[PDB]
Amino acid sequence: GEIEFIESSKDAGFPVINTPSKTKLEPSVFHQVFEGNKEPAVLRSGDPRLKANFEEAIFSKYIGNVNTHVDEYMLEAVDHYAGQLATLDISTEPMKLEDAVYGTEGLEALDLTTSAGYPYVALGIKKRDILSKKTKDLTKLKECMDKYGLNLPMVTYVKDELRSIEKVAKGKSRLIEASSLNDSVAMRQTFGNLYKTFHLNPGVVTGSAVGCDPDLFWSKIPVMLDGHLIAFDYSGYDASLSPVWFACLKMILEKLGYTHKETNYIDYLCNSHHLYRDKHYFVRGGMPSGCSGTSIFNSMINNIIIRTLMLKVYKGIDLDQFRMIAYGDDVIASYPWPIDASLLAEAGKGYGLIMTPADKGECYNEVTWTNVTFLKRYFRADEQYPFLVHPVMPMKDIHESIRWTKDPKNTQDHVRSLCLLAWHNGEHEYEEFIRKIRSVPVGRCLTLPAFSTLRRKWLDSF
Repeated sequence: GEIEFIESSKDAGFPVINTPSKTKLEPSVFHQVFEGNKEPAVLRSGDPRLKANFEEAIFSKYIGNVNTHVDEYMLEAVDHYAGQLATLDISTEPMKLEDAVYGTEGLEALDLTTSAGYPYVALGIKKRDILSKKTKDLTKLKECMDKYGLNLPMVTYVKDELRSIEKVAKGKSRLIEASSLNDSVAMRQTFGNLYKTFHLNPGVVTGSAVGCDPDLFWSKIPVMLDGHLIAFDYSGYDASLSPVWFACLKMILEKLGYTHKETNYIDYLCNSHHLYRDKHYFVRGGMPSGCSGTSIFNSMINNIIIRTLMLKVYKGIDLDQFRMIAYGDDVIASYPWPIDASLLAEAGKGYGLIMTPADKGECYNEVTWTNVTFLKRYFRADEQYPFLVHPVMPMKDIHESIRWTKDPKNTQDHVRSLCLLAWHNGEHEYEEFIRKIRSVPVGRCLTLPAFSTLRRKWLDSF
């Protein structure tokens, strides 16, 4: 991805987008009880913790585009992956608008809490001023989409989240894009049925984990990932994507039945027009993280990429024996015979991708079911029910989350969430987590589930 042009918003008639000054993140009552190193991401240029230039840092993800045509390998990769998705029978028919907006099986209702994008953010208009959960009104919505139309710019926000010391100091805060409400609704109409099918079929046919429930899905991953494990990471996956990968995505959508006119919103995604605070800029390439189904589209492109890179390094590879599940940039995959992921990494560098060993590893050593992670969680079979696989979130990451809060009014929901992750670490680890929670008075006012209850409901859930 590449920023082709950047100007002051006022030169184009755009108002300044007023965007959060300080973080909503505050130390929680558990800040002193648990150990932790993460702090809220930098959101302001003057942050005293910055040891780098903030604006330069947040845009350094746009490392550029490799300008190439869709080559041999990409075509065979698009064909093979397409044929997998052919078996799902994804309807290319528009989703009817009340489904797309107010919810349906496989596609949650449009989030009424997030930004409405441009121009609503500039007019003081919130989503709850256009949409009502209880009335399911489409009257105002239709009026707005007719009024302001489509391909509106995107509002860029800095993501308010906990980050490491390294990333706070390098100012490498993450950027998410708010699509206009018009374009979110139009995109969920066009690809609603695709999002529904993917959400309802996580695994090795979709090559996608978007929407999965790890309490359930993780016992199925070892059954699907048959051979030797492949696993690695990206740096700045979303903004490293070159336009050629969107051409591949457009090709895969057309093989699925989408017309050229329906794939035009892949061009709205690839060549985007953004509003960040007082600046305004165009980007050629890169996935605008935060737009509609960017996670699904990232996952689809990642199926194209890995397949492409296998074809180019291992001529004679048999993609029919290849399995992979992707969540955006996060990949877990398998093949019957060993594969050198460092070779795949070098090849990806030729396509403008930054691939590293899995989990900040020093080298691309052998990935095992002991050390592999997915969605930051480890894999640990139950000792009593071996075919049952615990998703194990490390207690370090739970410790980091519990020390902060964006609203202490949700202390009960937040801590109970962490419990549902923490118990998979085992009963001794769990009761220590509970013990230290109850060493603060709030901890004793909370309804925390018991270990036996968690494990029972888990075993029963199957």
